[PDB]
Amino acid sequence: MSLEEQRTRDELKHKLLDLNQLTICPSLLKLLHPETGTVNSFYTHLKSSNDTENNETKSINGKSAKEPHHSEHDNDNF
Amino acid sequence: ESLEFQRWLKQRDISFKFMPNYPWEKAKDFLELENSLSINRLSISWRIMVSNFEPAIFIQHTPTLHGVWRCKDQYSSNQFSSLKNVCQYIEHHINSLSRRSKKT
Amino acid sequence: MQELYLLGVVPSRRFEAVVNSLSKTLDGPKTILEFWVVYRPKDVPPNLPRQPDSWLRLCSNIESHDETDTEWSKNTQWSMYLEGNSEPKREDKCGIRPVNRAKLTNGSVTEFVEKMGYEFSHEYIIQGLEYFFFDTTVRIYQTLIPSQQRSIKPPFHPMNEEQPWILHVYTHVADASNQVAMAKAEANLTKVKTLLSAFCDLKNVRL
Amino acid sequence: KHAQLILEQIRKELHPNIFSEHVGGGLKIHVFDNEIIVKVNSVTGRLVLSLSPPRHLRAAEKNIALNTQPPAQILNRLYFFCIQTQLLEVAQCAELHAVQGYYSFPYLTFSKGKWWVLAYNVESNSWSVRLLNAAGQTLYTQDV
Amino acid sequence: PVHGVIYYSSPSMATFLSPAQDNLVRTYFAQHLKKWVVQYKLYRNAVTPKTLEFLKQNINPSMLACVDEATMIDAEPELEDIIVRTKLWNFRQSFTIEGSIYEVGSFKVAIANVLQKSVWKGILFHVTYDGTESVDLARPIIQEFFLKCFLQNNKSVTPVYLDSKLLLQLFKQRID
Amino acid sequence: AAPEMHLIKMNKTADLTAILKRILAISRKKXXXXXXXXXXXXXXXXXXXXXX
Repeated sequence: MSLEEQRTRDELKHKLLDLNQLTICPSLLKLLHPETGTVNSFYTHLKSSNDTENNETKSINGKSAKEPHHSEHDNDNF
Repeated sequence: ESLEFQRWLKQRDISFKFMPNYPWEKAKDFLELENSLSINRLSISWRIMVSNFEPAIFIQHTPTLHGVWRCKDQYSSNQFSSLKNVCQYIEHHINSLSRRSKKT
Repeated sequence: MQELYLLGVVPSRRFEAVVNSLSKTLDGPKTILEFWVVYRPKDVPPNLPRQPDSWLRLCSNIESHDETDTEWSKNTQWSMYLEGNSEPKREDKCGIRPVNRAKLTNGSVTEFVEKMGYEFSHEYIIQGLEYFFFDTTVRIYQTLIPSQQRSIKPPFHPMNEEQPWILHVYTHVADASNQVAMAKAEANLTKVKTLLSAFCDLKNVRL
Repeated sequence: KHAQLILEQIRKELHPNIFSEHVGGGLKIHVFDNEIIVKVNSVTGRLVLSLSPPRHLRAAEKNIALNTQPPAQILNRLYFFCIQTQLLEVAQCAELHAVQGYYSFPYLTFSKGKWWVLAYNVESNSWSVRLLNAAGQTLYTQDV
Repeated sequence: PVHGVIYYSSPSMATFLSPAQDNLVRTYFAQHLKKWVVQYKLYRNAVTPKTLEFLKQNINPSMLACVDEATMIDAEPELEDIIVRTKLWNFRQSFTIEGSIYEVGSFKVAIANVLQKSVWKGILFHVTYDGTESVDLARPIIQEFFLKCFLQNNKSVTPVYLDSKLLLQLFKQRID
Repeated sequence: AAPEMHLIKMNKTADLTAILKRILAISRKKXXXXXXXXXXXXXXXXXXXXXX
C-alpha cells in the first residue's frame, strides 16, 4: 500500500545500485520493507561525501558518504 | 550583524540557530584571553527551518575581521556579501525552494 | 645572510648580575638548547675550501625538546650551515659573515650530508642566552660538549664548568651590497656596545 | 584648498557617471557609494568604504604607499572590480560564469551555465542579448 | 585520488584548445626539473651521486625535492644551492613542467607546457578528482573528458597515486 | 518561412518585452495575451505598424 513510498527508498536503493554503476545494502532494502511494515543531480554535485534525504511523509536521510539512509528518530541507517 | 539576522527572522518567526564557539569561552589562565581576542575566523552557523523531513540548509559563517557568508544546501555552497544577500537568497527559497519541494 | 657581531667573555660569577643589567632592560631571557653536528667534508683534491665554515654544520634546535626523549634525532627541528667567513680587515669592527640558514622537512634529516658522504667531526650545543633588538639581537654563549655523540642527556662538557659566557651581540643582513643596514645596524649595535660597556668589554675576533 | 583641488582633480580625471561630491568623496561603485579622502599630514589617503571594508581600501592605500602610478583609472579598476564581485554574487543563481577567454575586453564577457555557443552580453547594464560566435542573430532590451 | 599525468606528442593545442572550451578557469601549474652533476667524480650515483634535482612544486608546498634521486629530504632553499656550490656540482638537460591548472567542477584539470633546456619537451596533462572511489570507477570516464576536449598523440607514461605524490612521479618521467 | 499571421509560441514569464516576444512571422509583436482568434489580428495591427 504505502510501500510505493518505500519503493522510492527502494529506488533510492536502486540509486545505491546506480552508485554501484558509478549485500548488506540488500538488508537495508529489507529495512525499507520494515518501513513498509510501518534536481538531485545537484546533490550528486555536492557528492562531487554529501547529504540528501527523503520526504513526504518519511524523512529517510539519503546523505552521501557509500551513503546514509537514516529513517525519520535519527534511525541512523546507511 | 547576528542581531540583524535574528531580528530579520523574528520578522517571520522561522526557526534558526545562532551558534557561538568563542575563544574567550576558554581561558585556562589569564594569558589565554590574550590569545582569545585574535581576529581569526569565527564560525557562526545558522539553521533556518520551516521544512520538515528535509535537513536544514546548514551554513558556514566565519566573519573574519580582515585579510564571510557562505552557506550550503543540497545543491551548492555560496559566499554572500551582505546578510541581506542571505535573506534574499532564502527568499529565492521562499519561492523556488517551495516550488521545487512542490514538484517532489 | 651577513651576520654582524662581536665577542666578550663574562665570568659566571658576575653573569646573572649582568643578566639583571640585561633581561630587565631587554627581550628574553631565552635559554638556548641546540645540538650541533659540525660534519667535515673530507674531500679531494686540494686546494680544498678546507676553512672551518666550509665544513658542514647541521644545527638541530631542540630547546623545547625533552632531555631524554628519543624521537629527537630526525624529528625535532634541524638546520644546516656553511656560512661565509667574517670580512678581512674587519679590525675591532663587527665581523660580517654571510650565512646560509638551511631548513628541512622529512623523517630523513642528517642523512643527506652522508648522502653527500660528509664525515663526522666536532660537536657542541649553543646553550647561552639571547636578547632581542628587532632584527638585531645579542647572543651570549654557552657551548657545552654533549655527553656522548648523538646523546641529548646532561651533564654535558664545557671546557671548564667555570664556563666563560662568550657574550655576542649580533645582527643578520639579508645582503651586503647596500650601505644601509651596514652603517645603520653597526650604529645601533655600537650603541648596544655602549650599553654592555656599562658592564662588559666586547671585541671583534678574526673569523 | 589643495584637498578639494584633489577632489576635483580626480573628479575631472574621473568619469561623468560617478559624481564625486564634496560631502566626502562619495565614490560610487554602485550599488555601493563610498568615501574618498586624502589623509592629513602623512599620506596614505583616507578614502573609505561604507559596514566594515575589506581589502579595497587596503589595496588603494597601500598602492598609495607605493606612490607610483597615480590612481584614477585605477579607481575605475576599483569600480569594475567591486562590481565584478557584486555580479559574481548575482552570478550565483543562474550560473552566468562570465568566463573571459573568448574576449579579454574591459567590456568583460558574460556567459552561462552549463554553456557551438550562443553568447550573452550586458554592460550599462543594458540587456543587449548579443549571442555571437562570430555574431549570431540577436535580440535587445533595456528593462530595469 | 589517483594521479595520471600524461605526456603528449601533439603540444601547443593546450594553450589553444582548453581556452576554446566553454568552461571555467583557475591558475598557474608550473614546475621545474633541475639535473645536477658534481664537479668531480666520486659522488657519481645512488646515495652519494652527481645526480640531483631540487623539484619546484611551485603550486603548493613551495618546497624543493632536495633529492639525489630517491634520497628523500625536502627544503625551500636555494640557499642549499650555494651550500652545494662549495667548489662543486653542475647541471644537465632537465625538462621543466610548466602551465595552466583550471577550475572545472567535480574534477579539475592541471595543465603544463613542458620544456627541455633544448627549449621544448612536450605538454603534460592531469585531472584531480574525488578519491573515495577505486582507481577506475570513473577515471576512464574522466578520460572521456581527456577526449572532451579531445587530446591527441599521448605518450604511454602513466604516473599513478594530495598531489605531493607527483613529486616522486616526476621521476617516472625524469628517468625516461 | 511564415507564412501566417499566427503568433504564439509562448514562454514564461512576466517581462517588459522589447527584444521582443509573441512574434508572428520573424519579427516580434510582444502580444503575450493574444487570443488564437486574435493573435493573427495582433499581427494585423502589427501589419498596420509595418509601414516603417
